[PDB]
Amino acid sequence: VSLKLQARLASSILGCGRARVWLDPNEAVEIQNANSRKSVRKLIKDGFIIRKPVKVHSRARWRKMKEAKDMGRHNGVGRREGSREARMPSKELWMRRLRIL
Amino acid sequence: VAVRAKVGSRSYVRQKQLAKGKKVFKIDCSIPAADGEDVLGNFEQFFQDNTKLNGRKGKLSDKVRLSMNDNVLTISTTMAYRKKYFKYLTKKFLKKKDLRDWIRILATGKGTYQLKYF
Amino acid sequence: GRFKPLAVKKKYAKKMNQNKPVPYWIRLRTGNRIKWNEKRRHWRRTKLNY
RNA sequence: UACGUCCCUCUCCAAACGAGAGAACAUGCAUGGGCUGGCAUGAGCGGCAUGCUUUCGGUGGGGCUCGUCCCGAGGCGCUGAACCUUGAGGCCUGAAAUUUCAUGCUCAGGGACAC
RNA sequence: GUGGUAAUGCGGCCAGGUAACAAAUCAAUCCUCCCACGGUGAGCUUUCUUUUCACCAUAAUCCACCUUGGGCCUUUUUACUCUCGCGUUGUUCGGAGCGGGGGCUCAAGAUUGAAAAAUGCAUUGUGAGUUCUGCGUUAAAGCAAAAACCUGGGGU
RNA sequence: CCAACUGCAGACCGUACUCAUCACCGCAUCAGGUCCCCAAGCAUAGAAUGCUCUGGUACAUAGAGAAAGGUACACUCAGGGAAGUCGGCAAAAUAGAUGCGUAAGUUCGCAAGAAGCAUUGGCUCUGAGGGCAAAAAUUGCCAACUCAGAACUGCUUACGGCGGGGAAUCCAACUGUAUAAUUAAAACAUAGGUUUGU
RNA sequence: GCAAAGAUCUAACGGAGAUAUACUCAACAUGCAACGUUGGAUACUGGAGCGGGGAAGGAUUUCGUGCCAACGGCACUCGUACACGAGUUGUUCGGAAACUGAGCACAACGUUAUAUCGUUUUGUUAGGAAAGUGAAGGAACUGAAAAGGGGCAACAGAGAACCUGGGAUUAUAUUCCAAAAAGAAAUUGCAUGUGGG
RNA sequence: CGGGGAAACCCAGGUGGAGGCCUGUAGCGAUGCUGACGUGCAAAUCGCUCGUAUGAUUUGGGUAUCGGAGCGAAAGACUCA
Ligand SMILES: [K+]
Ligand SMILES: [K+]
Ligand SMILES: [K+]
Ligand SMILES: [Mg+2]
Ligand SMILES: [Mg+2]
Ligand SMILES: [Mg+2]
Ligand SMILES: [Mg+2]
Ligand SMILES: [Mg+2]
Ligand SMILES: [Mg+2]
Ligand SMILES: [Mg+2]
Ligand SMILES: [Mg+2]
Ligand SMILES: [Mg+2]
Ligand SMILES: [Mg+2]
Ligand SMILES: [Mg+2]
Ligand SMILES: [Mg+2]
Ligand SMILES: [Mg+2]
Ligand SMILES: [Mg+2]
Ligand SMILES: [Mg+2]
Ligand SMILES: [Mg+2]
Ligand SMILES: [Mg+2]
Ligand SMILES: [Mg+2]
Ligand SMILES: [Mg+2]
Ligand SMILES: [Mg+2]
Ligand SMILES: [Mg+2]
Ligand SMILES: [Mg+2]
Ligand SMILES: [Mg+2]
Ligand SMILES: [Mg+2]
Ligand SMILES: [Mg+2]
Ligand SMILES: [Mg+2]
Ligand SMILES: [Mg+2]
Ligand SMILES: [Mg+2]
Ligand SMILES: [Mg+2]
Ligand SMILES: [Mg+2]
Ligand SMILES: [Mg+2]
Ligand SMILES: [Mg+2]
Ligand SMILES: [Mg+2]
Ligand SMILES: [Mg+2]
Ligand SMILES: [Mg+2]
Ligand SMILES: [Mg+2]
Ligand code: NA
Ligand code: NA
Ligand code: NA
Ligand code: NA
Ligand code: NA
Repeated sequence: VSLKLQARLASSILGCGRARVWLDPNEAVEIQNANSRKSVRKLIKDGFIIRKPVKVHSRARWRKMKEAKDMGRHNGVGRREGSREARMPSKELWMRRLRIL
Repeated sequence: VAVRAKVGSRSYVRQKQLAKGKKVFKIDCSIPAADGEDVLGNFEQFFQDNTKLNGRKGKLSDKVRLSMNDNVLTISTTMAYRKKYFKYLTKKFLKKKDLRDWIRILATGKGTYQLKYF
Repeated sequence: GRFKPLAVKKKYAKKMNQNKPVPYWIRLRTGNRIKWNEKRRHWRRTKLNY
């Protein structure tokens, strides 16, 4: 009992990677009976095959750190690795200021 | 952004308010109560206590009003609240009661919610 | 790749058509000396280079 | 024939593997507890209060709301606390102790030689 | 054929043009990422968490017609009289016509609508990247050509 | 006459798959070689490097497991500090950013990151640097991050990544090139100089 | 010796691949080790990717079912293996019809005992007469002017009228979809009408 | 553009981005370990280290010049191990 064909067809139909396709470990005869794209679509409609949600990559830590940085943290002398011109080019500052004036 | 934020300012947060208030959010509990509850009073008490206004739990004033009419629940407020927030509060409630594994909640329409089953 | 002259495609087609085993009834015949095609070709063993 | 020996099994003064030292229902093994030691005061909560300690004593540069209650690195208290402590393999169930160990697993050992 | 003072608008042969061209700078189109707000679904929920994650799409081809930049016309042209003015981040520019007013035109985009919701999946604003495009220094180095196509000059 | 419809008709060949730690070349499913496009989040100067959502993968013979002796894109070491060695080979060392400071020599360009000295965390704040609109030197709204300066409070000096430095002598001016598979150099080239033929 | 590229674990299912036994024997001490799939866990690649598409090269390795003799330096129930049966759809995509480039060299001429040699784009072959038809004029027959023959060489230069949706495959797709073409276009070549000033 | 200067000119600060310029990716190479390996992964590879990285730079395709010969920034290098 190999469900490689059904998994391949389900990944094609659902528009997702193999890791997000869920094939019911129970109900294996019903999935194995599905040899066409139409029958795999029927399996997806019956809940036998499910697209799983993507994993979480959360930006909450970065948002909190961005609030801290906006208040003025983490940007002192010990923190900066690039040259001052790299961090804030002198040409950009000059262009800004002359356009202002 | 325009003005630099402060940590002390984070102490007390002020919630934006709209123009013509009395904005209404409704939860519809008809289906779960149709089944075999004294749980509508539970939900109303939960929303009276654990609902946050200006960053504080409770003390809603005239701004947020909760009523339970005809086996459903209406929420009327003059603050800029998101519907997803009262959905979040409902999901917390159902996580307390252990119903969340059984009661689901969906947008039945614009401005209202509905408790359904699986 | 995608490109090939039709003549090269026809030569490759003929080579595909030739890459078949011997029918068994050929082995049942009266003076038969053939049992394997002996000119079978695998794409990984030997190249045609058309 | 009988004594017995080896393998399986268990321990580690032995050890590349053989070999060795041992044990053979044995506090033997396991898990706890205590000791001995290592690190350095856990999570949680809290600020003259139903908290901490035994009548005492109890923050913070600043900041934000409406005297109060909030945000705030760090600090203080409960708290020499929390965790780790035999395992390639520390101690105690056999001196005494303000405590000085407790439990539970084993239920005809199996196999081959001796023959 | 025809209108506008004009810039220019509208219904054999010959000579030009497109094709057609190294670089940098600074703005940048789509597009990508982020943030704000608002919907839809999902996740966490011992305790916190107005939360975390996902999604919120609009192809070619057409019609109409609110900015940026370039070229130009016309008009004022005592514009540069002894510190001329305009403009770029930047190396400039002007009686061989600057600047102002009013227009013509080209190139990029906007906006309106047709397509188009009948489709798709289960939203409308900002900040960073990004060379389509716009802005038409090394050189004893100056950075292909042709077909095809376009327009005129003459003639019917 | 021909400028908008409309009617009919639009022929040929290619098209699977692969493009590589298994599809090509290297006798092979070989740690070698092989052109092009699209290219996400956080740290950060970043296509460095480290980790991660989407996509992809768990394929490379494995199990048990402290001998000696090895190999390592693995470490440490009291006291001394090159005494080792042909030779500091190897390893150690230096390190980012910012301010200050910097000799001889010199073709005036450099030498130079010369040498050296110092500072950088975390929190809570303060200042400066703008755009839009109706003595406008003011009145509202608003966005993006940087730089500076304080108080308080820490350090076990603590990811990655990241120059050691100086005094002289020989040679070649310099950047280049070059013995594919033992030689990268002082060799070749070079600009510059001279000569010859015409 | 099969040690670079970190790595697998767990259950259930499938499978001949097992829980496979002389007496005694309850099970350990007498069937070990290994598989493919799904679910879950853990990790890696880390966008200069064991991602998604192309050229060269390869040519069926693609897809489905089946099968494990040999091959996949261990293993296999698995396979780029083997057997059977399939699969590549175009007015517009790429090429060619139909451009020029570095270049090539048919003709021509010359040379050579020998063409199997040379010249052949510095506007251009050859001592070199290399043009074969717009017109007219009474339906195909006749003919002006025009200098320098015929080709080839780019699948990244020039050139080139299509693009979204699909519940549309086992495998192809800007190629397939059928009158509500899901549909919306653009563009050739001929013909038919409407209208013209 | 600011300051000096009788004049010639001098002293500052900004702008701008030159270079067979430097550090450093990819790329292109290959210094040392005289490391690994040396019946190899490999009839030249692997690791770390190292040179260069806007140029006399690297690279695809096409095209031209060869055996008493071609080509060569010259090593008798290279011309399908
Ligand atoms: K070969
Ligand atoms: K070990
Ligand atoms: K160590
Ligand atoms: Mg500058
Ligand atoms: Mg071929
Ligand atoms: Mg042992
Ligand atoms: Mg005792
Ligand atoms: Mg294809
Ligand atoms: Mg590829
Ligand atoms: Mg990176
Ligand atoms: Mg990288
Ligand atoms: Mg492998
Ligand atoms: Mg191996
Ligand atoms: Mg030492
Ligand atoms: Mg020491
Ligand atoms: Mg010595
Ligand atoms: Mg000595
Ligand atoms: Mg060294
Ligand atoms: Mg000096
Ligand atoms: Mg020096
Ligand atoms: Mg220094
Ligand atoms: Mg030299
Ligand atoms: Mg030399
Ligand atoms: Mg010299
Ligand atoms: Mg150089
Ligand atoms: Mg050099
Ligand atoms: Mg050599
Ligand atoms: Mg020389
Ligand atoms: Mg062996
Ligand atoms: Mg990973
Ligand atoms: Mg890749
Ligand atoms: Mg094998
Ligand atoms: Mg086959
Ligand atoms: Mg030519
Ligand atoms: Mg051609
Ligand atoms: Mg085409
Ligand atoms: Mg350089
Ligand atoms: Mg060596
Ligand atoms: Mg020599
Ligand atoms: Na290819
Ligand atoms: Na390989
Ligand atoms: Na091994
Ligand atoms: Na076949
Ligand atoms: Na540096």
